[PDB]
Amino acid sequence: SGVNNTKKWKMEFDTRERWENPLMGWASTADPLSNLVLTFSTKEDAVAFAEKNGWSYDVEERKVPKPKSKSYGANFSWNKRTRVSTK
Amino acid sequence: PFDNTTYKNLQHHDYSTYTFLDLNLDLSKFRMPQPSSGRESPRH
Repeated sequence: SGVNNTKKWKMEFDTRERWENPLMGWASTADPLSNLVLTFSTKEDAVAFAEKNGWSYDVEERKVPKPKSKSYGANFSWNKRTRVSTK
Repeated sequence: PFDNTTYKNLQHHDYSTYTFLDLNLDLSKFRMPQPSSGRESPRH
């Protein structure tokens, strides 16, 4: 339930091939950016960084949970379906 | 006369398994009509 990992903007790159090392079976890669993940305060900072470095990018708008209406009393409604059968 | 030396609550020595619910059945004809939430149950 913690939300502390959803505060900042990230920049990652497209995933590329990983294959099995013949000797050990370890995951090998030829992608030097496979682990590169950058952090930004705002999407404008992230876009600016991407533009000056020549990378083409996709921007996904931040999803924020919408305000919910909560009422403990609704659990015991006289004539509404919200009444709970167990506690 | 007046007496204060005997226990006058001996009827319950003759109560049985269904005494309470039999009385509840008798009381059914005196009750007022129940209110209604407007649905059969919270799951309707």
